[PDB]
Amino acid sequence: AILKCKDKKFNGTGPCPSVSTVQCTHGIKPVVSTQLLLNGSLAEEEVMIRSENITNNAKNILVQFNTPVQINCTRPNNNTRKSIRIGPGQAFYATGDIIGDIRQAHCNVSKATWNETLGKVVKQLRKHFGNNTIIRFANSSGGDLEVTTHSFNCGGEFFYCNTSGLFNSTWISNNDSITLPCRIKQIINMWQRIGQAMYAPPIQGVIRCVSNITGLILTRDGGSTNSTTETFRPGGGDMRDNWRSELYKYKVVKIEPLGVAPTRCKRRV
Amino acid sequence: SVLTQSASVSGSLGQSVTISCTGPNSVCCSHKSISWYQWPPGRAPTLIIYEDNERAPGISPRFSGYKSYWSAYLTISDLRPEDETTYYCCSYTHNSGCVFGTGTKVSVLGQSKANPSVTLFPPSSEELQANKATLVCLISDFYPGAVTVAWKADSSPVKAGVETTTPSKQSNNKYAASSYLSLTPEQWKSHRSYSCQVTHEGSTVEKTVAPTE
Amino acid sequence: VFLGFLGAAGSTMGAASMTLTVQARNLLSGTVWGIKQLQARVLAVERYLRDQQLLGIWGCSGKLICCTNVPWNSSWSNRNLSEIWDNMTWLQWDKEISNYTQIIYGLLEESQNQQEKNEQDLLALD
Amino acid sequence: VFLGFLGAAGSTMGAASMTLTVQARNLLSGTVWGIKQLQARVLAVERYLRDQQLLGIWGCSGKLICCTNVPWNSSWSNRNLSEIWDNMTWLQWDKEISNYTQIIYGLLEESQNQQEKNEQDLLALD
Amino acid sequence: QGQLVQSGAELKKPGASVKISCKTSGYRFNFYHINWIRQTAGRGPEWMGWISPYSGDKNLAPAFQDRVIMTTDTEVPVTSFTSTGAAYMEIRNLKFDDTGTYFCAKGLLRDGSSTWLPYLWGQGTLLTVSSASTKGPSVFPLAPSSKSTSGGTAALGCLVKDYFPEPVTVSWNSGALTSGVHTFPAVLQSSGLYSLSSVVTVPSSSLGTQTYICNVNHKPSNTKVDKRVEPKSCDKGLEVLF
Amino acid sequence: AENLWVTVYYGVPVWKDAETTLFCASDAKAYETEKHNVWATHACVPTDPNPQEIHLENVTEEFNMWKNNMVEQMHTDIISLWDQSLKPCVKLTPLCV
Ligand SMILES: *[C@@H]1O[C@H](CO)[C@@H](O[C@@H]2O[C@H](CO)[C@@H](O[C@@H]3O[C@H](CO[C@H]4O[C@H](CO)[C@@H](O)[C@H](O[C@H]5O[C@H](CO)[C@@H](O)[C@H](O)[C@@H]5O[C@H]5O[C@H](CO)[C@@H](O)[C@H](O)[C@@H]5O)[C@@H]4O)[C@@H](O)[C@H](O[C@H]4O[C@H](CO)[C@@H](O)[C@H](O)[C@@H]4O[C@H]4O[C@H](CO)[C@@H](O)[C@H](O)[C@@H]4O)[C@@H]3O)[C@H](O)[C@H]2NC(C)=O)[C@H](O)[C@H]1NC(C)=O
Ligand SMILES: *[C@@H]1O[C@H](CO)[C@@H](O[C@@H]2O[C@H](CO)[C@@H](O[C@@H]3O[C@H](CO[C@H]4O[C@H](CO)[C@@H](O)[C@H](O[C@H]5O[C@H](CO)[C@@H](O)[C@H](O)[C@@H]5O)[C@@H]4O)[C@@H](O)[C@H](O[C@H]4O[C@H](CO)[C@@H](O)[C@H](O)[C@@H]4O[C@H]4O[C@H](CO)[C@@H](O)[C@H](O)[C@@H]4O)[C@@H]3O)[C@H](O)[C@H]2NC(C)=O)[C@H](O)[C@H]1NC(C)=O
Ligand SMILES: *[C@@H]1O[C@H](CO)[C@@H](O[C@@H]2O[C@H](CO)[C@@H](O[C@@H]3O[C@H](CO[C@H]4O[C@H](CO[C@H]5O[C@H](CO)[C@@H](O)[C@H](O)[C@@H]5O)[C@@H](O)[C@H](O[C@H]5O[C@H](CO)[C@@H](O)[C@H](O)[C@@H]5O)[C@@H]4O)[C@@H](O)[C@H](O[C@H]4O[C@H](CO)[C@@H](O)[C@H](O)[C@@H]4O)[C@@H]3O)[C@H](O)[C@H]2NC(C)=O)[C@H](O)[C@H]1NC(C)=O
Ligand SMILES: *[C@@H]1O[C@H](CO)[C@@H](O[C@@H]2O[C@H](CO)[C@@H](O[C@@H]3O[C@H](CO[C@H]4O[C@H](CO)[C@@H](O)[C@H](O)[C@@H]4O)[C@@H](O)[C@H](O[C@H]4O[C@H](CO)[C@@H](O)[C@H](O)[C@@H]4O[C@H]4O[C@H](CO)[C@@H](O)[C@H](O)[C@@H]4O)[C@@H]3O)[C@H](O)[C@H]2NC(C)=O)[C@H](O)[C@H]1NC(C)=O
Ligand SMILES: *[C@@H]1O[C@H](CO)[C@@H](O[C@@H]2O[C@H](CO)[C@@H](O[C@@H]3O[C@H](CO[C@H]4O[C@H](CO)[C@@H](O)[C@H](O)[C@@H]4O)[C@@H](O)[C@H](O[C@H]4O[C@H](CO)[C@@H](O)[C@H](O)[C@@H]4O[C@H]4O[C@H](CO)[C@@H](O)[C@H](O)[C@@H]4O)[C@@H]3O)[C@H](O)[C@H]2NC(C)=O)[C@H](O)[C@H]1NC(C)=O
Ligand SMILES: *[C@@H]1O[C@H](CO)[C@@H](O[C@@H]2O[C@H](CO)[C@@H](O[C@@H]3O[C@H](CO[C@H]4O[C@H](CO[C@H]5O[C@H](CO)[C@@H](O)[C@H](O)[C@@H]5O[C@H]5O[C@H](CO)[C@@H](O)[C@H](O)[C@@H]5O)[C@@H](O)[C@H](O)[C@@H]4O)[C@@H](O)[C@H](O)[C@@H]3O)[C@H](O)[C@H]2NC(C)=O)[C@H](O)[C@H]1NC(C)=O
Ligand SMILES: *[C@@H]1O[C@H](CO)[C@@H](O[C@@H]2O[C@H](CO)[C@@H](O[C@@H]3O[C@H](CO[C@H]4O[C@H](CO)[C@@H](O)[C@H](O)[C@@H]4O)[C@@H](O)[C@H](O[C@H]4O[C@H](CO)[C@@H](O)[C@H](O)[C@@H]4O)[C@@H]3O)[C@H](O)[C@H]2NC(C)=O)[C@H](O)[C@H]1NC(C)=O
Ligand SMILES: *[C@@H]1O[C@H](CO)[C@@H](O)[C@H](O)[C@H]1NC(C)=O
Ligand SMILES: *[C@@H]1O[C@H](CO)[C@@H](O)[C@H](O)[C@H]1NC(C)=O
Ligand SMILES: *[C@@H]1O[C@H](CO)[C@@H](O)[C@H](O)[C@H]1NC(C)=O
Ligand SMILES: *[C@@H]1O[C@H](CO)[C@@H](O)[C@H](O)[C@H]1NC(C)=O
Ligand SMILES: *[C@@H]1O[C@H](CO)[C@@H](O)[C@H](O)[C@H]1NC(C)=O
Repeated sequence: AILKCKDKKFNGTGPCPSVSTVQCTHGIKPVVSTQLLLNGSLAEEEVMIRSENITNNAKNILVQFNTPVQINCTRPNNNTRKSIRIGPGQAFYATGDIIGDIRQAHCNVSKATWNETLGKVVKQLRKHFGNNTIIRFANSSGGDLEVTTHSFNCGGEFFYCNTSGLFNSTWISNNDSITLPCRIKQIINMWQRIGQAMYAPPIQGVIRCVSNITGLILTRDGGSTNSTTETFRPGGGDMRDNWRSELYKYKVVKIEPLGVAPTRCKRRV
Repeated sequence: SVLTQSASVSGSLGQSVTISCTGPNSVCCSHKSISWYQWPPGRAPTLIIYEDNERAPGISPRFSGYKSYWSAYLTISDLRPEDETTYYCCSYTHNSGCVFGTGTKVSVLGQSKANPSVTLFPPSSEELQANKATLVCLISDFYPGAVTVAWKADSSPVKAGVETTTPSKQSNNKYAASSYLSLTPEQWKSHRSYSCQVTHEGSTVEKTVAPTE
Repeated sequence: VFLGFLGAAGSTMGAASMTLTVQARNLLSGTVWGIKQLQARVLAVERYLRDQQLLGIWGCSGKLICCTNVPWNSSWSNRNLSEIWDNMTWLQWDKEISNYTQIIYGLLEESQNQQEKNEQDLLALD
Repeated sequence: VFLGFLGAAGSTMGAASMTLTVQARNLLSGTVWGIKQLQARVLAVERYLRDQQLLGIWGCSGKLICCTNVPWNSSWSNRNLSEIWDNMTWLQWDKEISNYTQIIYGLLEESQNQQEKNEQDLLALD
Repeated sequence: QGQLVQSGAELKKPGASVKISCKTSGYRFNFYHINWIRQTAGRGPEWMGWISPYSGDKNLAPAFQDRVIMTTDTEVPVTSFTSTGAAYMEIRNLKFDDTGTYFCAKGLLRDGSSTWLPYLWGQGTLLTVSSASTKGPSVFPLAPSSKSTSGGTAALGCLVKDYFPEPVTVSWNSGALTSGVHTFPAVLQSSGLYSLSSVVTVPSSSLGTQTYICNVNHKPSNTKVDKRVEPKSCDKGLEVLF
Repeated sequence: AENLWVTVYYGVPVWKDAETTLFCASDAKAYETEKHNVWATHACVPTDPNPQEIHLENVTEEFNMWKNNMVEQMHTDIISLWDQSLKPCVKLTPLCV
């Protein structure tokens, strides 16, 4: 059986009062993405902030939104593809002429809703760090392009969107949109590849996708000093976090039906 | 009450004793279940039996019960010393509620007596700084649980300021009662002596003191 | 009434001993993915047969409830009837008797063959 | 006493007919290597079920020892009781009756369905 | 199985109201009923009613139908078979007769003919419905005295001569010494005020090595007192032992 | 009557915590996607037209999502599934130039 925590305020660890058995999980689509996780199922009441060990900075924080914050993304260039005969049977898909202007890949989110939803996480965060506390948001500290930027697929090509504009805030105790630029790669090295890589063919034409942000993988700064100013930064790296984000409702158990117990009864002679 | 218990019953040690729990048909006993409790005065009770004969967890085999068509009873065997206490029963069914009886005290005998441990504490220097003057006659470790506290004043008893109380079962199956009394502060160097008599059946004890301190 | 598979999880062992045919029911019927399917398909019959194996090496191929001739060692539980059938749940109850279930099974194994070796003697003389 | 799985190999068919529940016991539960495991895991349930198949198409789902209504054709063995139960071993005994085991099984097959077709008539009239 | 602690004592003037709480631990709160019974003097013991933490079903006596309301709080779990819940009982009107002890007690079984039967009980809660105002406990010491001058024995303790209402604690040095834990009940003065004492057996030889602190409180009106007994004796028989 | 006897029960509602190989389910529209494009939707079994999840009343269960397997299993399934897809796909060996 698979057992499903139907409690709408569960942090993922401990006794769950509302439980149900079920054969299969829900429709868990494999969105592989860093920073913000997208198109996932969202919380029913509160913006739940889940972690293994919250006190320890080494462990990341899984934020699950309550409201979807729609983020539109695009590659504005009408790219063209030509096919090159390596031969025989082998055929490389080259990137041909760019038809029209040469623009920049990017994503837009509402500054209004981001304000609103970043306010929700703060209301929740202060439940763990004190009522009289400053909680500001900062960009990535430094590392691989795989993790220093919101990575995703969009129309068949891979994106690398600067999240500095989103994580750039400050929060005290008490109408346009956010244009955020992106990069694009074709030879990709996902899932910490080592001996093999993959060339993602040019996708002919103009590309745009629309998606909700379902969560975040945030990271707190361990300098501390008991300061009421502990800031946060977006993280990623390990991709199990993403499936961890959707599979928190589930657990697998082994059924054992052979009960033995005393009742006043002897079998016949 | 409507559910009629017995007043009191008796038995030796390692002996057997019973107790009735009768009532009218409106309460007992046909088409009705009966329980049984050991309820010590001023302390939480303890459930013994239910559904007439079913013994609760942590109940020695000696305890037993039977419901006749007209009356219910409880029988206790292998009488131990701590069984000397007050008991209650209750009429109940699945959907309805409980109806406690009248009350029965158990008086176990065949039990050795005890010499009282008396220790009188006179009023301290701080107590008189009010001004109020009293005494603290205390008595402990005695059987049976019954005494009488008397006093005197110049070849005649005391006709005022008395506050006597009842005994109570202790943690070691013994009984202990207290007694106080107030005297005027001008009756110290003026009045000679004063007795604090506390009579017992086995022997007699008292704590007499003359104010000259 | 009909609760569902495992529905009497938090029900008393008496009430849960009603819905036995429901848990017993949903227990059989219900190239990357292809291999997963296969070692799950065998696992289910292996796990199922291992229980029928036990019921059969006892006398309880009936089955569901089956009485026996091995008496209850009070050391195992020692609780009264009411407080397990009209009180405790099987999830709970399982963890108490868990320490000796395989020792209990052994008592059952010898007892069944002992029945058979005996019953042949009855039909033999009669 | 408890000898072990197959321990009564060189024991008399009487003494070996005691320890039946031990041989019946250790008979189920117990990518190169991965495939070996799988066609061994199915082989064990196939081979096991083929015996339950027989016991079931006879009346002997009990099982262990099960009497029947087909009488012993002396041609098969013709030996006396003592010299097979208190003398011979099953390893030995198997090779004698081996020539007609499948013919014997056929006698059993018809006899069981004959019982059922009959017993319905009893419960029918009564 | 698990303990069942309750609220402390309190006084309420007649024609008023009251609410008695009762916490749960060591057992599944929703799995058993919660009963409430009073040990009032007049009618002896009497069962108010019960309520199911699960279903919310209430069954009160006529004596407490129009007068009382059963209340139950949400269950928060410890493990799969353990929890931490609570229950209450609002008595609307207050009479002279309501003066007495009050108990909460959980049900016997989860199913059966004796489902709600009060098996496990609380330690008790007190109520004194009275027009009289609260009085603090005037505490004083006791001059050490002996029992047997030959046996090698001594004794000392604290005194609480006048207060209202009951009850009162009897701890020692923040609950350290568990030797000679003795206590006497109070006695009522002719005017309507209580009076009690307490004592503990000790050896003579030790005087300065022993620390005397009877950290005792009287909760109905938030009062905390601490006192120490001095070595000035009273009976000559104690000073001979030294 | 005092003497009790063990009687065995088959179909008792009780489970032990486990790990095991699960399997995938997807819907008909995923196969209607055709174009030989989606990964492993084909080998993947279908879903249920009327799915049912039986609520278990009166029971609590100690979850831990940071010590789960079916996310490690999934993570793995995704990496494998993906890597099996690239075997037929052409090698860009000589593009390294
Ligand atoms: C979070 O979730 C959101 C929501 O799902 C995700 O957004 C998705 O993004 C996808 C891209 O990443 C996007 O998929 C592309 O859509 C392109 C647009 O055209 C499609 O959509 C429109 C509507 O938006 C639809 O009208 C089109 O066709 C309809 O009608 C025809 C018949 O005329 C049907 O055949 C078709 O199924 C569809 O039916 C619809 O209408 C009928 C009524 O008429 C309804 O009854 C139906 O129910 C249905 O609603 C298009 O379907 C599209 O151009 C892209 O197509 C390429 O890719 C697909 C891959 O499957 C392939 O099949 C195509 O052939 C094509 O690839 C090949 O052709 C190219 C040239 O033709 C060539 O260059 C390529 O190399 C290939 O060879 C693609 O389908 C998707 O639509 C949206 N979701 C929605 C709901 O719109 C978001 O991505 C998620 N977030 C993240 C991070 O992933
Ligand atoms: C990520 O992307 C998503 C989408 O991918 C974005 O969400 C979209 O946001 C836009 C606005 O920013 C939404 O459009 C809105 O549509 C409203 C409804 O319009 C329909 O109904 C009216 C009748 O009321 C019809 O007349 C319309 O059809 C006409 O217009 C279309 C073109 O739009 C023509 O092709 C047709 O032939 C018709 O001529 C639609 O069917 C609309 O009310 C709204 O604003 C209009 O009204 C205001 C006045 O209140 C005007 O000022 C404004 O200019 C609009 O005027 C249009 O409509 C009037 C009639 O109302 C016409 O007479 C005009 O000529 C004009 O066409 C607005 O247009 C869209 O629905 C929404 N989509 C989704 C899925 O959410 C996200 O914002 C984006 N997010 C980020 C972060 O990037
Ligand atoms: C989850 O766990 C919980 C807790 O462990 C568990 O709840 C227990 O469920 C058992 C049943 O399995 C309950 O035990 C039964 O109680 C029956 C009650 O009988 C009736 O009367 C009740 C009291 O009414 C009095 O007061 C009112 C007003 O004051 C007055 O009108 C009445 O006349 C009477 O004086 C009443 O509360 C109760 O109400 C229930 O049922 C009605 C419908 O009838 C419904 O409307 C209510 O909402 C409520 O559900 C009822 O009317 C009792 O009859 C029953 O006794 C039968 O069985 C025994 C053997 O078991 C037989 O010997 C006997 O002859 C009867 O046939 C049994 O005692 C127990 O009280 C619950 N405990 C708690 C704490 O809730 C859940 O079932 C569990 N659920 C799961 C899925 O596991
Ligand atoms: C993710 O996203 C972040 C944030 O967007 C990004 O950080 C930014 O990186 C860029 C480099 O890629 C930093 O460089 C800036 O570039 C602009 C653009 O240059 C134009 O303008 C200058 C003159 O201003 C021209 O010389 C030039 O040719 C271009 O036309 C510069 O404007 C920035 O310079 C400012 O600071 C200088 C030093 O102080 C000043 O001399 C200059 O005038 C600019 O003005 C600033 O200072 C003024 C006072 O002197 C003040 O009044 C102004 O308001 C302003 O503050 C600068 O060189 C850019 O600084 C980074 N942004 C931040 C916030 O640090 C990350 O790089 C991206 N991720 C990755 C991986 O790249
Ligand atoms: C994250 O998001 C934030 C917005 O939330 C965005 O911040 C923007 O930064 C730019 C700078 O890069 C802001 O532009 C100006 O910044 C200066 C900074 O001055 C400081 O530093 C100088 C030394 O260089 C000090 O001398 C000075 O005291 C400051 O410490 C500001 O001074 C500017 O504001 C002045 O003008 C305003 C309008 O009149 C006044 O209301 C305000 O009070 C400021 O006046 C003060 O300074 C004067 C001297 O400059 C002095 O004479 C006055 O008396 C007074 O003291 C101006 O803000 C830009 O405004 C910021 N955005 C917003 C909305 O404020 C980040 O860029 C973004 N980051 C990323 C990566 O996306
Ligand atoms: C990105 O984000 C977008 C959103 O911006 C996502 O799109 C949205 O996705 C969801 C889920 O797929 C869709 O919701 C569907 O809605 C169907 C509604 O039909 C049913 O409900 C009717 C109303 O029922 C209400 O009233 C009854 C009383 O009779 C209540 O009992 C009931 O609970 C309902 O009340 C609830 O809702 C109201 C608001 O309406 C609240 O105020 C209440 O408090 C309460 O919560 C009913 O009459 C009718 O008969 C139906 O039963 C539903 O069936 C279906 O299952 C699903 O929930 C949105 O439609 C969809 N919206 C848009 C614009 O796309 C998107 O999925 C996400 N991801 C991506 C990739 O884009
Ligand atoms: C979330 O994560 C935080 C840490 O980020 C945890 O908080 C710590 O909790 C522990 C107890 O659980 C606290 O206690 C400390 O334990 C240290 C153990 O290290 C010793 O033992 C290992 C064993 O392998 C050795 O390898 C190692 O070298 C050490 O010898 C102690 O070292 C700590 O200091 C004590 O010992 C030293 C001498 O070694 C003394 O000088 C010190 O004075 C002191 O006595 C200490 O005992 C620890 O302090 C906590 N740290 C923080 C930052 O909070 C949380 O427990 C975790 N949450 C959960 C739910 O697990
Ligand atoms: C959130 O929105 C308000 C709207 O005016 C804006 O003023 C504020 O600065 C935003 N929050 C932060 C932290 O900037
Ligand atoms: C913080 O203060 C708010 C004030 O309304 C309160 O509701 C909340 O419970 C407090 N949280 C913590 C963790 O103190
Ligand atoms: C169990 O209950 C029965 C009910 O009659 C009783 O006779 C028996 O003594 C009880 N057993 C224990 C151990 O309490
Ligand atoms: C079984 O019960 C007997 C007495 O009835 C006892 O002596 C024995 O120790 C019990 N078995 C075990 C394993 O304790
Ligand atoms: C079986 O026995 C009969 C006589 O009892 C004999 O005629 C027959 O030949 C035997 N069967 C075989 C196969 O020999």
